Amino acid sequence: QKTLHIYNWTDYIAPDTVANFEKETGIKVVYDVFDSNEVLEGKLMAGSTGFDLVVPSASYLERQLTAGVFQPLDKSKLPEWKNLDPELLKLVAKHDPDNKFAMPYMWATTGIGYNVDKVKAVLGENAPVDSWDLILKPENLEKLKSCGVSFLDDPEEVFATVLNYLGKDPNSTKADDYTGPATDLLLKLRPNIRYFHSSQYINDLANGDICVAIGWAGSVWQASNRAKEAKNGVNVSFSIPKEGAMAWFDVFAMPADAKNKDEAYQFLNYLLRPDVVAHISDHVFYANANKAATPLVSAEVRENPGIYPPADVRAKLFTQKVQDPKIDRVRTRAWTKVKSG
Repeated sequence: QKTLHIYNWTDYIAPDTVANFEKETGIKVVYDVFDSNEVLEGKLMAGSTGFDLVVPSASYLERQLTAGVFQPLDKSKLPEWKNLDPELLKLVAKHDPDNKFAMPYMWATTGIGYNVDKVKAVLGENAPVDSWDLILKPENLEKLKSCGVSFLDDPEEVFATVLNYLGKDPNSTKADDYTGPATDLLLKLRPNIRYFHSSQYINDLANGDICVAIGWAGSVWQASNRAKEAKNGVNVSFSIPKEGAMAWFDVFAMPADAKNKDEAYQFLNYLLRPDVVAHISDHVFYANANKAATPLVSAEVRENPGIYPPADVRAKLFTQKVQDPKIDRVRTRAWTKVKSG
């Protein structure tokens, strides 16, 4: 008997991906889900997780690669590795030099999800839905306050987003940038933010309970699709703003103590087949990292510039740099101060 234990994000695979794989290979898949980088990272650090494959964000690889939790990927066992987009491989390679440990899986940005109808009512037909001004100017948040404003509970992405908006380095290594100008703007915005949460905005957007959110691209598009399936007339859309946004990448990695390496490699190469990962993108509304798969993705998804951004939008994206622990601790304390007062 052959078995394979996978640990992936919630809502990050198609409903029949595992079943198709099991039909094709005869391998028993045990599939478990998390919904936070810290829950996965806290299992990885305790060791002996029992997982053969896990899906961390690329920025979390650097911290974990120095701890020696993953083992290098045998490229010869992945003949379809050549299907991966080389540009995405280079961006992930900033956290994983020579792409030794991680296979790019899906990627997206952190932008603005919003209720199209609610925003136009409150802010007029010319609401700045293409700008962070929509959610980072107090004058606007005061108007959108009553219809619901939410921010991610993510100090790394929110501070980077605020810094970029103010004209600073999105990955500034200067402590005063976080406690000074970034905290000032966040404190001005705070009284108009209903909550800081990294998943409640999804269903809230879909149901009409909040009208604007800082959120992950594919999760906002899932909320938009949920409202469409529910036939509730709620029109959710998503915006990568003109000032740029953070792009991030989730990757498959193999723990060093994985018991089913052969089966793990079979599943990776399975994912590299163009139709397998195109099918996932169709259902989760995230762009996969496979360049051969792109034309196979449904037109509604691949021609959506908020999922597959064109070259001009990609040029405005920035990525997460791993900060020195000194700056991590400054970020956490300031975030706590922002969320309270």
